[PDB]
Amino acid sequence: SSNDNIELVDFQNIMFYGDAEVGDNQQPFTFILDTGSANLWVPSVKCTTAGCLTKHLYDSSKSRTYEKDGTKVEMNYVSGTVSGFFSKDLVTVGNLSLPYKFIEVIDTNGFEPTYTASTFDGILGLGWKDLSIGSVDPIVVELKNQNKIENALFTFYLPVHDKHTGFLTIGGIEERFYEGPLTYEKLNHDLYWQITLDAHVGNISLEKANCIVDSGTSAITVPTDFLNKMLQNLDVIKVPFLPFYVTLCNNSKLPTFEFTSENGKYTLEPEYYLQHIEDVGPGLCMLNIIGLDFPVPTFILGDPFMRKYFTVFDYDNHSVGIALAKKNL
Ligand SMILES: Cc1cccc(C)c1OCC(=O)N[C@@H](Cc1ccccc1)[C@@H](O)C[C@H](CC(C)C)NC(=O)c1ccc(N)cc1
Repeated sequence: SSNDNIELVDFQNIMFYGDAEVGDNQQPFTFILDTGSANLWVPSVKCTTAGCLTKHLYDSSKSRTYEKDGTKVEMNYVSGTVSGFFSKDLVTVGNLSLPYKFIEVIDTNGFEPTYTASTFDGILGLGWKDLSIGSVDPIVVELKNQNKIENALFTFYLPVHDKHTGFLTIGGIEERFYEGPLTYEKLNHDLYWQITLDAHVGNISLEKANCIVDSGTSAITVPTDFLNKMLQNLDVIKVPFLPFYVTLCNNSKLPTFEFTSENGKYTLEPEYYLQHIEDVGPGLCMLNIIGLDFPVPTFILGDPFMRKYFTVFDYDNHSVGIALAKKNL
């Protein structure tokens, strides 16, 4: 066995976070563990924007293993931008440490008011090297190269609000987390943890849709066209301007998403994508789904999918393994 287990903390089934440390003195930070990006960044002690106010800040002068870099970086997410410079220091994830190149952030104006209203300190990417700024080798690939872990893979057992905690597990697959078979789907590219699946909901079908398995997206994203076709007559209301689709929690017309390959069929019933339950007035629910268009039809299988399905991210075999997550630990 062995394996490096990092506990995940849930925030109302919307978000979940995990802790890691930087510096030979292991200064603590709370992170978004993101399979959809490939850089680690923590706010520096030299950051004075309002966002930086409530955060755990990184002080390089307090760490002997720190190595100066200074190369300026502007980190642009779809969610916002943070800027700073590269630095090298010891990074500690679970019970493992390694020297690592990260971004020391000094300006978060372009990420406010989001950052100001966040509990996390930084973001820790878990994608492929080519998805990174600075050509940074993935943390997991490094640990493997350094013989600290059994395999160059990590798995996500997402926490379920109310029922249980989760775990980011580095180095090997633990059966304690799933039931039934674990089916692998080959990555179509070494960038995002993206695989090809046929997407189906009700009548609509999108053959060989690119699907990004993203721990960092808190919703299921659907191409707008496909989304337009499925909402016809469903008793699902869109609040204009805003990305909210609301519906009665008991709307019997709600469809099950179906993602299929010749290896497995993964579904997402209404109970997995309806947020709310006993809300404003009667039983209004919002769908944790939004429309989003990429150059080629893409689905982002974000947290709602991962909460149902245990996922394995395998660098050695360039694939994503999917299994039904055990309901409770
Ligand atoms: C939270 C949330 C809710 C609904 C929908 C979405 C999309 C979402 O997520 C918002 C978000 O920005 N998510 C990212 C992680 C994140 C989460 C919260 C706050 C900031 C970032 C990350 O998971 C996903 C994106 C790419 C996909 C949209 C294709 N990454 C980059 O932008 C990126 C940047 C630089 C790179 N070199 C590589 C990638």
